[PDB]
Amino acid sequence: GLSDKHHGLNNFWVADRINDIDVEALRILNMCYERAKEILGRNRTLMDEVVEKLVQKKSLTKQEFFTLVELYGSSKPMPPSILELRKIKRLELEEMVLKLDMTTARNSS
Amino acid sequence: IYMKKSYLYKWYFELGTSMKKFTILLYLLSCSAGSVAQDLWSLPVPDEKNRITSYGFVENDSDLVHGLLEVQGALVGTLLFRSEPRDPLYMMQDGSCSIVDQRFLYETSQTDPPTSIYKRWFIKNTQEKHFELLIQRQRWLRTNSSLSNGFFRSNTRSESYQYLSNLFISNGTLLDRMTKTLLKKRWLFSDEMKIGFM
Amino acid sequence: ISETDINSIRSQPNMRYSETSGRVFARKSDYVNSIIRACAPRVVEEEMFGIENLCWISAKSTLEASQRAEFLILQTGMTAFGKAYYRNQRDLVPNLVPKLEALRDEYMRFAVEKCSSILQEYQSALEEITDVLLEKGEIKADEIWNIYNTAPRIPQKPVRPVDEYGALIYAGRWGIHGVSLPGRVTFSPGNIGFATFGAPR
Amino acid sequence: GDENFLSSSEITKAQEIATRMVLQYGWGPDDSPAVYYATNAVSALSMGNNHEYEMAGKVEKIYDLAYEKAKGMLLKNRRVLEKITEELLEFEILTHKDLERIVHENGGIREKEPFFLSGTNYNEAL
Amino acid sequence: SYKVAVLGAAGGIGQPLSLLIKMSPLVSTLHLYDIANVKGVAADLSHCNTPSQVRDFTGPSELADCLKDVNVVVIPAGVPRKPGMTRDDLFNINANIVKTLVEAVAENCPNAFIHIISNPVNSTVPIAAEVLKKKGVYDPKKLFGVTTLDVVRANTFVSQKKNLKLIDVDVPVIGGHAGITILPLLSKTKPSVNFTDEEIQELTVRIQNAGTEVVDAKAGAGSATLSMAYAAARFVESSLRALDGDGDVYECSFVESTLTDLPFFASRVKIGKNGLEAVIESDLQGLTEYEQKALEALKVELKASIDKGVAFANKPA
Amino acid sequence: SYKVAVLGAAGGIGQPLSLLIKMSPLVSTLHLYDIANVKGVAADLSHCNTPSQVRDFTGPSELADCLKDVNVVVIPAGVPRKPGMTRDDLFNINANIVKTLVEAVAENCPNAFIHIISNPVNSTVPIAAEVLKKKGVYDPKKLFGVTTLDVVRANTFVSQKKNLKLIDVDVPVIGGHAGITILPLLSKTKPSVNFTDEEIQELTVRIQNAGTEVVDAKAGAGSATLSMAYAAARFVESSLRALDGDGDVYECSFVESTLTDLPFFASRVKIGKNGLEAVIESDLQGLTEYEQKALEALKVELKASIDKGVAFANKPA
Amino acid sequence: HEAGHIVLAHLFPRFDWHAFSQLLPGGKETAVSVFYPREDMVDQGYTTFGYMKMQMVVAHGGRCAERVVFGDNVTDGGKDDLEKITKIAREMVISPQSARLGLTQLVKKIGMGELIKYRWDHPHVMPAEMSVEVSELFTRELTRYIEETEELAMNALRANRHILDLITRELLEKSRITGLEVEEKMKDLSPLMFEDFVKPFQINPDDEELLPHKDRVSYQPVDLRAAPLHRS
Repeated sequence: GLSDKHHGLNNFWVADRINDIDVEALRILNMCYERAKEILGRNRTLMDEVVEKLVQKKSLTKQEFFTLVELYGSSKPMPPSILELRKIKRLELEEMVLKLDMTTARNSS
Repeated sequence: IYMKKSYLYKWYFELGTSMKKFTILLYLLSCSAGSVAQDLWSLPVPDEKNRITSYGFVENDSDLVHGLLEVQGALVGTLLFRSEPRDPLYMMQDGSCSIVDQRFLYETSQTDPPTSIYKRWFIKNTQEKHFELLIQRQRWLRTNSSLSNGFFRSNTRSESYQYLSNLFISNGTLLDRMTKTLLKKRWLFSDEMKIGFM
Repeated sequence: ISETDINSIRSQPNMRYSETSGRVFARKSDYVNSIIRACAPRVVEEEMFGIENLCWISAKSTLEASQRAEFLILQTGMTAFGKAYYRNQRDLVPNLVPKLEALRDEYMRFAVEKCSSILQEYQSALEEITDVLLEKGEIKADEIWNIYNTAPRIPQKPVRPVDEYGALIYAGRWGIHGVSLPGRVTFSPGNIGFATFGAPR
Repeated sequence: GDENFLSSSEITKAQEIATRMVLQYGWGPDDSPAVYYATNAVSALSMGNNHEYEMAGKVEKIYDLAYEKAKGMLLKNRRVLEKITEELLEFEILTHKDLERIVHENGGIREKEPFFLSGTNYNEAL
Repeated sequence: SYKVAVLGAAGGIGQPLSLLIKMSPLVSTLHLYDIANVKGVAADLSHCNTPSQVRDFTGPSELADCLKDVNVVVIPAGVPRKPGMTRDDLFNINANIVKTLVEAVAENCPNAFIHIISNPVNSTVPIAAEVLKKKGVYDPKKLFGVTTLDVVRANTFVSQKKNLKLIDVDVPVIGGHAGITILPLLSKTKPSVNFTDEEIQELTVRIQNAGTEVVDAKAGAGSATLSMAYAAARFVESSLRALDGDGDVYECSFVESTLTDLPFFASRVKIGKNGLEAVIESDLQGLTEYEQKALEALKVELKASIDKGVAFANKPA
Repeated sequence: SYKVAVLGAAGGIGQPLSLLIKMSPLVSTLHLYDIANVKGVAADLSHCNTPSQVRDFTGPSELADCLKDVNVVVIPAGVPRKPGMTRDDLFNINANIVKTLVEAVAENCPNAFIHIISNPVNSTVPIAAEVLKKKGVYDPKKLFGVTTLDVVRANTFVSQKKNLKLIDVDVPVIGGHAGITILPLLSKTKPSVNFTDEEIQELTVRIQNAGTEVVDAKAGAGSATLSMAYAAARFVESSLRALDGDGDVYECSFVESTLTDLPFFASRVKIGKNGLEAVIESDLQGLTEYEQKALEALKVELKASIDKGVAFANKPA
Repeated sequence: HEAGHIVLAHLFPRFDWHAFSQLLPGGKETAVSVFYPREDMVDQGYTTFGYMKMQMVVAHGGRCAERVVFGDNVTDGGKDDLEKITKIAREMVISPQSARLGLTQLVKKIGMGELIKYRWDHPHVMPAEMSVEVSELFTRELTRYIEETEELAMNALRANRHILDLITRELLEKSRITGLEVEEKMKDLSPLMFEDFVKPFQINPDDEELLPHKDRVSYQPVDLRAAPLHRS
């Protein structure tokens, strides 16, 4: 039900839609594989440093691994969480409803 | 005229080892003439008001006719003007069935969180009912879409009914005096049968 | 409505209603309204938070709406599907399957569009109720009704009404050729040539 | 009007042989080494949905080739077959020597090696 | 096992329509009627080895014998246009002929599927409705205007333009059957294909002027003959299919509809056992702006044509 | 995927036959031709929603463009009867037209199934054969005479008489296509039914004089049009099926046969990919004394007709 | 609803005996009517087409009367009846004596009370393998029978409305009646009587005469397939 093809709807009757259900899984798999490939190609230097440390030490803790991530990482823009989206949508809703308020008031007054 | 208180299909088939292909036609003709007589001798034009649906031997006659038609159409591979359409997947099924018969005779979201990313997020046997339902629906759609052998048997029975009607029209007096004899005398044996054939 | 709380986690909302026995009658509009109200949690999260923030328990809402649409189509006889009563398991002939699929798709499209149009209009009352529930953790029917009656309203475009025959026009045995019938003259099977437009020979 | 139910068991055996030597042994009409079934298997491979029709077409092709070959080699000795029927009917006991006599005097045209069901793909050993 | 009676089966359109009805596996009796030269068509048809029977009637006095127990009445009667004759006299002649025929049908068989082909159908169907109303037996559910020709032309033009399968392409057409009163709903064409602006304009003008193209290509030889016979045979066979209980018979026709303010309109309808069963209103929902202004432009002329029709249909005798 | 070229597609026969050929599922290109009034027929047919394409040509100068790559050539051209016309003038006009058309076919495309329809076909098929012989390209296996209307009429009359299943009724007809030449093999009618002597005589004379009955039923309005178009479309579809490799195409036709002493005869034949494949001789074996004496009665006049045809076809220019 | 059921039950020449009808039985928001089948039908051992048409018209009755009285905004009070009719209609199509679907292999046996026994619901009866064309004919038979008996019930209920209002008043006042009260209330009002559907077809035993036949079997072969499409 997390798919957005029609609206969730993981059940159908005719053969065409049941056949098309499995195609979306392949499309999501390919999109995720391409995203993983792009992310992996972005961090080849961090790749090399951490793999050398892994063959040299056979075990890595949080501190040193995150230190190497900080030294050799790229930009990782975190998507906004629920709270920021709620706040921007709330301010947008308030501003458009007050826009409706003047477009009613000065048109009426 | 008195009611009675079932498995004639198997006796004829086991008693027949090397029977003719023409006696199947006679068996089909004899198993479908009572409906012809009932449709004939009942007066026409009600809205089917006087039909006798769902009683004893009509279902048995229909089952016997269907079985004889299946036997005749599965054994085709002159007598018959045409043959069955022969759906082009029947030979694979027969070959696989023979192979298997010979082989037989020759003997909920994982509420415990993962501490490692190697572990999965949902259990493998969580969504098995939905997969089975989709598979069964797809199999039903595939199986109930390729019956090209449902119109040959209908026309075969149609010609059988037409011939039976054309034959019973000429001998209408025979069935008339015969059903009257069954009406007065409550039992009817073969001797009275042959006497009333006059 | 009686009360509303946000303190417990459940698959269904924590709403409470005042039961009144005596449901002798229920018209088709009640079924349509039930189908509409069934698919509420998905639309609000797709509107405010988008499709990439749907929860697992908030995405299993349109399934219930589709099941109620199936119940309305198959076991009420008030739609254009016919006036028969079908128990789902085996007395569903393959001819009726595309009709059922098209009718359910049309009903679910109407329900989703109506939900979006309703939830976009009353967004001010929606956020006021959300803020009150966040501050207090418990709201009652009187405050909900006061917020509903005092909040401003946003004009919205009219929705496309649900029609059953307009989804059943392209649901047939032949499919799409038969709404567009070319017609042909045949002489091959038998001895008689026939000019046919969709009708069997 | 005189049809036979006696030869049905040979027809079913022929249908079984065709599907065996198309699927199991890889002796298809195009000599494909693909194998879809094994001696210990309980079922076949996936075989898709649009690929079973190709396998059925190959099995029908080899079955028709076998029937055509048998018909061709049996319509050339019709008088031989009639004489064998008459002699079996009048004597009720037949040896190999009288059958050799029949296929000799009646002009019985025997076949010759190599025996292939389709000579379009036959090769020879080294 | 259904009966079709054609009134005017000895004209230009009548003979091919009668021949195609003879080939239909649904018709069992065909009643040709015309004031003259109707026995030759019956003699031509009777030699074909089709199970349907053809009988002919000559003169109005046999018209009462023409319409007994007739299940589908087809009216293609009407003299085609002659040189030097304006719209008024041809309109009067065709309207008088169709008025007499509808009077005969109302007296003999009110409960027959009435298919009007005589041109113009925008000002003829109201005349038939008014005549049927005067006898107190009018049934709006069993009176159709055969406008399948526009649908066939639209499908052919779309298939020739965008190169689709001609078997699958269907184009809904609303409005009328004359001039700019024809509105092809090209945005709802199945299968779904998106057009450009100039392509939409070209297809619209080609569909609207196909009639003048086909009557000027003949160089004054008359109107089209085979195409309306094709469309009338298609509509008759569709009506006969709907009469057998088939539950998916949807056809485009000009009937008394309540979709717009107009009393009569051409739209997609669903035909049942008892005549008209449903009128599809979703054909008027979701229209683009171009189709909207085309509809509002064609509404005035459609109203004028219907007004002229009902004005003639109530003239004193 | 086959092309049919109709020579004379704007006459009485030309339009219904073209309409039937257009919406048959075998033709994909239809090259109509007539000396005049062929543009309107093409415009009428081009509006139908059938995938087969129609093109038209005007005048003999476009004849070289009409017959290119054509698989089946059908020649129904010929002026119908006018009052005051004897057999001499009509025969001369029709034979000159068919001579010019067969000359054009031989020059442009001689590998096409040639279907001769013009009347009388007893004296026209020899003319076409002689014209094809003069160019050194004559193929007797690809020249047919469409005489299946006699078979259709025989089936119709037998079914009307004996009340038999019309989907099963077929009657062999031998001889020719004009009058007493028609010998319906009523004793070989399938399925098996037995006739009386009076019934046999009545059916024979009805089948032989059905042409005159349908001509004089029109009261001088022409010959059979719809049933002839029916027979022509049936033979066209059968020949197109023979071109597709169908192995059970048995049709009754008037071809150059060796069954009798006559060079040309009408019998049952089996048509293949390369034209004529077999001629069924068993139609002449097992005849009763009535059919035998009718055959020997019609043989002399059929010989006279063929001799007249080949005598005209070798007239000096 | 129950007044319509009672009116259509007592509008037939030979129906089941109406023992009593009671409004609101034991506090439940419903009603119950009791009909006892006649002894001859129980002693027969088989059912006719007229009898199942009889019962399915009666089952249409309550909803049809509710729609006639309260308008076209019909409720879901009669859903069970809308089920029963369907099953009943199926029993007229599954039977081999059907004029249109008789000579065609319907639901098959996998290999192995009440006055009307449903062959569709047997544990050893599975649905047959059917094409897309003949199953629509099955649905067409179903819809045709259902609409025929619905039209019959509607005509019956719109025929006598005064009796319907009287009986509605009787249940509204007394909340329970018997068959005798309705029968004496059917007596002096002159309703529009139906024809007899369960009249038996019988033969004169000793009357020497040749009873006629039409001249045919009424069965038609099921053969419906479209013509091959274009461009081939």
